[PDB]
Amino acid sequence: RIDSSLASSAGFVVAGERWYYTKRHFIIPRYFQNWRMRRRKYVTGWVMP
Amino acid sequence: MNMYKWVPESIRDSGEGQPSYSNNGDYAPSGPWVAAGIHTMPQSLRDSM
Amino acid sequence: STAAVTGQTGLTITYPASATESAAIQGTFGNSAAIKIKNQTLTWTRTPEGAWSCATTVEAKFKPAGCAS
Amino acid sequence: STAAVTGQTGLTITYPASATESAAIQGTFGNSAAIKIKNQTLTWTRTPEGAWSCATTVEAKFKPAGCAS
Amino acid sequence: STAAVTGQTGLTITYPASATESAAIQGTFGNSAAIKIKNQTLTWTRTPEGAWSCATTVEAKFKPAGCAS
Amino acid sequence: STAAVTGQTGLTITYPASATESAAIQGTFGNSAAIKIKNQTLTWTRTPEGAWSCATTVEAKFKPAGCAS
Amino acid sequence: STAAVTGQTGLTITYPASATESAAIQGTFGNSAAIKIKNQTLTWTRTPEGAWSCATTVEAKFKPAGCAS
Amino acid sequence: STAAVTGQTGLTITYPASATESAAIQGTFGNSAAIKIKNQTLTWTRTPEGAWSCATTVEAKFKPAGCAS
Amino acid sequence: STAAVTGQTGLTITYPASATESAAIQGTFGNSAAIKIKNQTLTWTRTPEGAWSCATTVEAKFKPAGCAS
Amino acid sequence: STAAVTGQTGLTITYPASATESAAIQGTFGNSAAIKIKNQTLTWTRTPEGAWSCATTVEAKFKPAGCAS
Amino acid sequence: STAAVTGQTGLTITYPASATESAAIQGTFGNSAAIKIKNQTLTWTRTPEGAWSCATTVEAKFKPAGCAS
Amino acid sequence: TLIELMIVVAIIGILAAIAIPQYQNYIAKSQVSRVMSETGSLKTVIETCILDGKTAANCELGWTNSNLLG
Amino acid sequence: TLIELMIVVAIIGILAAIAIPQYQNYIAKSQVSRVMSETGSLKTVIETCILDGKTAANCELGWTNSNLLG
Amino acid sequence: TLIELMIVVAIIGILAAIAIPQYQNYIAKSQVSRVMSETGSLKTVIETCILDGKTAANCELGWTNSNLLG
Repeated sequence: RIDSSLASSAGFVVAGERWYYTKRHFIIPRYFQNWRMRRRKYVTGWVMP
Repeated sequence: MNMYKWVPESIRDSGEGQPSYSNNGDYAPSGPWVAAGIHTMPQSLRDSM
Repeated sequence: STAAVTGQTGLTITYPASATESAAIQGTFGNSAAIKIKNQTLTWTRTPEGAWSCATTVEAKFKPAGCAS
Repeated sequence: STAAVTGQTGLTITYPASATESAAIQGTFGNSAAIKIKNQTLTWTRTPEGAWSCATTVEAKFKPAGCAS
Repeated sequence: STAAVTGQTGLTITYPASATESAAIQGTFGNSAAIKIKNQTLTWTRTPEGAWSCATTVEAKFKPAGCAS
Repeated sequence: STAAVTGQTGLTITYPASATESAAIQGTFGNSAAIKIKNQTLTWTRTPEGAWSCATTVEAKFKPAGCAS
Repeated sequence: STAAVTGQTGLTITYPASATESAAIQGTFGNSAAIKIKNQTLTWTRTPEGAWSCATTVEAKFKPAGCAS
Repeated sequence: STAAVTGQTGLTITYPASATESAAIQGTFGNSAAIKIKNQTLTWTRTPEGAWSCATTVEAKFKPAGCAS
Repeated sequence: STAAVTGQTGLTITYPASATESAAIQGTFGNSAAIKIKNQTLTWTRTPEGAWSCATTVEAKFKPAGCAS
Repeated sequence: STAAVTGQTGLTITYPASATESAAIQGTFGNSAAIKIKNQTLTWTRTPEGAWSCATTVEAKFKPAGCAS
Repeated sequence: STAAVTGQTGLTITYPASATESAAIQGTFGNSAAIKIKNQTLTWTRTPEGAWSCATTVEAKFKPAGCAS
Repeated sequence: TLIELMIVVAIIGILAAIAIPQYQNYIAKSQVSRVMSETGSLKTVIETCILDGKTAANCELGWTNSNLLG
Repeated sequence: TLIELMIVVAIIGILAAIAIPQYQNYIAKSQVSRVMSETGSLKTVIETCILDGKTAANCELGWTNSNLLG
Repeated sequence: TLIELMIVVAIIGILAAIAIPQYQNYIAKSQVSRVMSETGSLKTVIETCILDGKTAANCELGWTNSNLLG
């Protein structure tokens, strides 16, 4: 979950950490952890075309 | 070469988002807040981010 | 007293039907309650992820610290 | 009961009929299983060479280390 | 909510990545705390050998019997 | 009304902002008060420890038993 | 996997090349293993006469009766 | 002071002997109680299913909100 | 002690003397058991085929998940 | 303010040291007390059993119903 | 912490060095314990056959149902 | 004032009427749960004796008396 | 005193506000752990059946119905 | 009822101060035993290979990947 920032701040109204998607309610990307992500191991090798 | 790499397009809206309604009822960065359910945000903004 | 129908008309239980529903226990004041809160509601919402939290529609001053949203 | 048909509806056995066909034992959660993990399946698949492994579709935090994909 | 990052500001966790470093759960009072205890801290000390201990920076009187050292 | 702002100009309360200062409730006589005691004050101060005491600037004869300096 | 090379890097096989040297099956913990014994090894040594015995680098409290040498 | 007999005769304990009978804890006013309620009794009964309820013979205008029955 | 006779009066063992009769391990509550379930029974029955199952005479409220029969 | 050393001389604490001694909290009147009860004392004693009782040397007509002993 | 040498003075372990003598785990209250039970002891004894039982030296009202003997 | 003491008495009465959440169900399920483990703990003894062919008296039960008589 | 009774109200407010440790994650893990042991026990009979070459209908399964639907 | 809520807090404080057993040895001892079985199971393969005279490369190993890396 980790991160939710580096998103589209458009629409949100930034008040410090607060991003007011409404006049009354806000969000904090630091803890807006609705985002599950994924990472994988990768074995790689450089190639010459 | 083993290499941990993040996996894009495998992320999901897990629903952990907890938007907060500032009890001040305005864009004040301070003041008490009401951590609400993820239902209060437009899904379009969620998809954009 | 069962979850579907309880023994008190002021107590209602929201029983989830699948893995995506959010449980809620709602209690409407009355009888011996104050006149001001004769029809207010106190709800404990349970997110499907396993998070319990409280909410109520009554004044913020009258909310306790735990149910202070 | 048998590999072809079992006495339980939620238990299915994928019995191979050839030397190059794998074997799988899959069970689907239900009845007294958790509502959150309901209808999910955990399968123990067997390679034709005799290697046994476990796989499941339950959430990452609910997967035991012995069946982690 | 993971060990690396938590959903609350007041809680931080030192995850032991080796066999020679200790684990600790740090919870810092705040939000709705008592004014005297706006900034005190208590930790759950987990020794690498398997021992759990508790310590606090609060005054002596506020210390419960389980965290007197 | 509120600790920060009150509905009567004759009542003031000093609300602490940290743990190293004291609280106080102060009230000044007026209107229906006697002319001799028209402009002194009676204060209820709370120490950082949390101890409540009463003090007043009125003459010794007008002081109650519990507010004897 | 074979004796010369195995499919697990934590599993090591020391196959003798003559009739005078000894064989060894050495296995190194990790991944799902405990943090304290994350880098320890358990090895099975076989004397040229055909006798099997075990040794381990873990602490005494974790050594079983089999390898408590 | 046991359930069979109390320290004072003004408090009585009805201890159930089987699972199909209800218990009762009855207390009678007196001594330093009001003269007009010198012989009234306050009793607590427990249903066999495990429900506790209160009853008393005092007039309605003296009854608390919890024993208005 | 033995299957023929046990060391506790509330524990009884039904041993199968042949291949066409079932076995029963019946335990009767009491002593420190609750008064409501003082005289109920819980039993393990095993078919001659070797299949074990649970049965009890207690109410459905008190029945565990594995003995809902 | 501790049990061993009270803040004022008018209050004395009998802190038992073993399981056979009794705790007592004695408060001697004075200062702003009435001249007649200037040297009277009031004590709260606790038996090792865990029972609290009240005793006072003030006149019978000044004894409330709480400490009618 | 060994059976012969434990890490706490309030814990006593009797290790059977022969097949005919019993094992016992003795724990004496104190320090943070209640003053009434300041010097009492609670013991767990094991017969050489492998049967465990609990004995306690506190009063019967302090004895739970498990160590009521 | 008399009104301030009446608030205290009413709060005490309000507190004294807290609902009791039927604690019988919780312990009874747990008490059966402990007995549930005891009865199943002897299955291994019985299953081996039946398969080994021991008689009822020839089967040694490692049973310790339970305070719940189960 | 009113100050004493108000404090008791706050304590109940504080005490009842304890955080839930999300026991749903704890329970679900055990059920999965239980199931895989049951399905793990079916490996030996299937392995022995395959190594003998018997058909699926001929492979006798000593499976017992599980309350979690296996 | 100020004194009553103290017993509630005191019991919780006592219960929160329960001695947590050192469970680390249990898992580590059990984990090595799983390696004990896994490592010793290849002795038959190793012993058969040595007695037949095959080399390290000629010794077929029916090893399965272990989550503990042992």
